[PDB]
Parts: sequence; structure tokens; C-alpha cells
Amino acid sequence: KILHRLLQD
Amino acid sequence: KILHRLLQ
Amino acid sequence: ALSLTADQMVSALLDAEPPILYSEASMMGLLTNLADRELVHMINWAKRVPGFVDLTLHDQVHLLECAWLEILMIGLVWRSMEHPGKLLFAPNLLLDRNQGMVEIFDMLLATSSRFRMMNLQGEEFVCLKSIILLNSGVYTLEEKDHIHRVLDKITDTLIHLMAKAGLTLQQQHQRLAQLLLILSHIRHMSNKGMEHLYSMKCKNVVPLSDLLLEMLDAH
Amino acid sequence: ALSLTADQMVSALLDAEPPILYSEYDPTRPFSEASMMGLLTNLADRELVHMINWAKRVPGFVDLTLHDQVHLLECAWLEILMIGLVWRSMEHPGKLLFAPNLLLDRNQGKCVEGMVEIFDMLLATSSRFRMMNLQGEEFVCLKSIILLNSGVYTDHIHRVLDKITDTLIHLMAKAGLTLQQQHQRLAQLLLILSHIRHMSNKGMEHLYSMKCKNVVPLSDLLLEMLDAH
Ligand SMILES: Oc1ccc2c(c1)CN(c1nc(Cl)nc3scc(-c4ccccc4)c13)C2
Ligand SMILES: Oc1ccc2c(c1)CN(c1nc(Cl)nc3scc(-c4ccccc4)c13)C2
Repeated sequence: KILHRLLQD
Repeated sequence: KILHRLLQ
Repeated sequence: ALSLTADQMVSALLDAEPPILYSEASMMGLLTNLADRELVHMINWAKRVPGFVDLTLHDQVHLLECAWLEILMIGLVWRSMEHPGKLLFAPNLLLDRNQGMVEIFDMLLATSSRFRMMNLQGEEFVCLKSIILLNSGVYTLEEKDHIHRVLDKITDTLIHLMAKAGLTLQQQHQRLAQLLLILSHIRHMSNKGMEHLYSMKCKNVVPLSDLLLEMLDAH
Repeated sequence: ALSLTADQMVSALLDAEPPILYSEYDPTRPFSEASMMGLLTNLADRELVHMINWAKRVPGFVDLTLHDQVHLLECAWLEILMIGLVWRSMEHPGKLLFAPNLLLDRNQGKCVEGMVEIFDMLLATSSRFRMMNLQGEEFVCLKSIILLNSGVYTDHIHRVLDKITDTLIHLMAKAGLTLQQQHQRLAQLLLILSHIRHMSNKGMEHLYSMKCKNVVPLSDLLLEMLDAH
């Protein structure tokens, strides 16, 4: 998910 | 409609 | 409504409680038939919620059109509290999860578990159900002020019940907030259920009563 | 998270507030359904990035696993955008300030099919907040409650939500409200959250509708937000 990566970057 | 009569 | 004591508010709401009904593609028939019969009793109950009959018939229609499915689900959640993992649609219609739509089912189960863990009291439940009725359509002047004044009295009544149960002031406000936040989840479940109800109506599989069809037309 | 005082909670939430962003409004051309929708999806896209970083500054949120953080934001994101919109709009009776360069009245909302219905609900919420004289300290508390609560039913979060209730009551007492005015206003504010949930669900069905009729292309982020609901 985009959201998964956005949350840790 | 039906609710009206049911409330009355 | 505005001159009733808190204890008088609770006794009135307890006295107004609807009865619990029985049931008899096949599952939908029982559920839609059951919802139809429960709606008829819900209307008599709404007329006994203090302050409701002060409103015009038009405003009464609007509130019930907005609130009816929320009221059906909070009642369902309430009578399922003491049956962990099940939903008691009717005393003779107790359903486990695997018997489902199911996304709605799961949310109702989670709400029942929440009620159980908070140990929701019957007196609190009837206050919550009247708040749903008065709140769910209020945002859609003098009459709106009256509904808000009745809503404030129901908040006083909830706080009164919590103080009577020995909760500290801090515990009262926390528990009040916890109860009202669950109403947001009940709104969500009703939103989802109305969408499912509309799909069902597009299909002709399931017989839906004229009252239900008029309710669905209102959304 | 739970070791915070009420004043420290308020300060942390105020310092975490996201900026107000501009839309890509092109005043050289008239509006269409597609171009309106393009502005709103572009705006939501850019606001979501700020919302993710705001959410990590909401006390208690970073303690969660990535999967739980994802779930909460997937449930609450449109509620969070709309409560922010309503808040921005309080000082514009009859209008919605989507952005400083996108201040719309309901006649402009009729440009998108099905939008005016949601527009009116947001307008009604904005006037409700104005009538209640909602304060920014209360607003940021409500927006944090939405983040932690909306996906909660799909112990640590409930402890944090309890601290935020304490914080709201603290704010109300400090404002001079009587004890019984305090619990009445708490209830009024939390009941509006049911209407914000309702508005989100309408907005999410409308987004799915525009996407299903190929009105505008949605970003990969918005597509996955829609998948989640
Ligand atoms: O006290 C009650 C009595 C009846 C009902 C509910 C609560 C809740 N509700 C439902 N709930 C779940 Cl879990 N799946 C489903 S599938 C179809 C329905 C359905 C039928 C008619 C009108 C709206 C919905 C339904 C039906
Ligand atoms: O800070 C913001 C930024 C953008 C938006 C909102 C608040 C609110 N929001 C809307 N509002 C009203 Cl009145 N009608 C509608 S119809 C579709 C939407 C919609 C569009 C894209 C993504 C989700 C929902 C929408 C869009």
C-alpha cells in the first residue's frame, strides 16, 4: 500500500 | 406516506 | 420533557421499551420481515420518548426516516450482549458469524463486545437509543433548539445514572464520551446497511414491505 | 502518551496542525464536473501527505504497528478532511473554503452531480460549530478523536481516547463552563462526530461514483483509500 510506505518515510 | 399515518 | 427529573426520564424510557419479537434469500426474508414488524413498534416507542411528540409530524417523520436502522441495530446489539460471538435477531433466531453482509455482521458483533466490556446498563441503553432518534436527523430554528434542549436533558440523565453508580466525576465524563463515540460506529453500520438494503431492493430476490420501501426511498 | 498533562496534550496537538493548502484552480476556464472533481481529488491527495505526518504526531499513534496505523487512517481520512474543511469554513457563512483560492457556495457545488447533497451537510456542520463557538483547542481534540476512534471497532487506544476526553473537559472548565455545562458540551461535540461519519460515508460513495463513471483519474493513493472502504 502507498499508505504503508508513506507512514515510514 | 405510510410513516405519516403510522405516527398519527 | 424539560421538567422531568432524571429518575423520571429513566422510568419513562424504560416503560416505553418495545417488545422483543420472533421470526418464523431465505435469511433475508426473515430479517426483512422482522425489521418491518420492529419498525411498527419503534413508531409507538418514538411517540413515548419525551419531547418527540412536541415536534411536528413532518419533523417526526424525518427523524424516524434517518434513525430507524440505527435504532434497529443498537437494539440488536443490546440483546446480543449476553451471547458472546452471536447476534440475537430474535429469541428463536440466534446467528453465529458463519451464518451470513458479513462485514455488517462483524461490526455488530464488535459493538456487542464493546457494550459487554463496558458493562452497559439497561438504563444507559434506553438513553442512548433516544439520543440516536433525536440526533440522527437534527443536522438535516425553534424546533432545533427544542431537540437540542431535550438532548441536553438526556445527557444529564446519563450523567445522573453514572453518578448514582458511584463513578467519579472523571469516570463519568470518560464513560459518557465512550458511549457517544459508539454512536458514531452505529451510524457507520446503518450507512452500510442502507447501502446493502438498496442493492437488495434493486434485485427482486427479497420481498420488502411497502413501509420499508418508503423508508429506503427516504435515504 | 498517558503521562501527558492536558495543557501538554493541547500544545502538542496545536503544534502538529497541518498547513492550509491551495488548490490548482485555473481561473482562466469555466468549471465543469470533471474540472471541479479534479481540483478536489488533487487537493485531497496533497492534504493526505500532511495528514499522515500530522497523525504520527497525535500522541499514542506511533506506538501502533504500521498495519494498525494504516487501518486507522484508511477509516478516518475523509472524516478528517471534512472536519478540517468545516473548521476552515466557520468564518464564511454559506460557503465552504476548500482552499483559499477555492471558496465555493452551494450553487457552485451543483456543478458536480451529487455534490450539493454533501455540500449542504458540511455547511450545516459549519454553522453548528459557529453557533457553538467551537475553539481551536477543542477542534484539534475532536480531530484526534476521529483518528483514533473511527477504526477502533474494526486497550491502549481507549486509554488515549480517555485522556483526550479529560483534555476536552479541562479546556471547558478553564473556559469557565459550569460542571453541568461541561458534560452537555462534551456530548454535543461528540454527537457531531456521528454526523461527520455520515458525511464521510456519503463522500466516499460519491468518490466511488465519479471513479466508476470515469469522471476523473484518481491517484494510486486515493484508489487504495477507496479499496479500503
Ligand atoms: O433488530 C433488527 C431486526 C432486523 C434487522 C436488523 C436488526 C438488522 N438488519 C440486518 N442485519 C444484518 Cl447483520 N444483516 C442484514 S442482511 C439484511 C438486513 C436487513 C433487513 C431488513 C432491513 C434492513 C436490513 C440485515 C436487519
Ligand atoms: O479538505 C478537503 C479536500 C478535498 C475534499 C474535501 C475536504 C471534501 N470533499 C468533498 N466535499 C464535498 Cl461538499 N463534496 C464532495 S463530492 C466528492 C468529494 C470528495 C472528493 C475527493 C476525495 C473525497 C471526497 C467531496 C473533497
